[PDB]
Amino acid sequence: GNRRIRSVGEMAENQFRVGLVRVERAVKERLSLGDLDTLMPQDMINAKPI
DNA sequence: TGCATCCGTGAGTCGAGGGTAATAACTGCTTTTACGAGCTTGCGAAAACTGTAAACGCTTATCCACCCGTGCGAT
Repeated sequence: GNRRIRSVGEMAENQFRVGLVRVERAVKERLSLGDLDTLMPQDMINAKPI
């Protein structure tokens, strides 16, 4: 009752939040630096770290 | 004199299957290094040709002694 089972769909979800933190670095470092009246969301979002 | 932080230990053969990925600038300007191009020597081959002591087969000049050109003889 003190030990718990963590299967594939949970361990793949913990590893998807780790990749999404790398979005929270590069987005907050783009909304202050980058242009405003031109920037689409496809431009700022990377695909490699996630 | 404990008390608290710290350094250093932890069996052996095999085995299977393999190697990663986040993100980073543009410009003009000047010096160095490579790549292909075109010669210059030179070096190993091909194809001819002028010096010597044997160089493949083959004639003679000799000498001489087996044999016998013949004759005549042996019982």
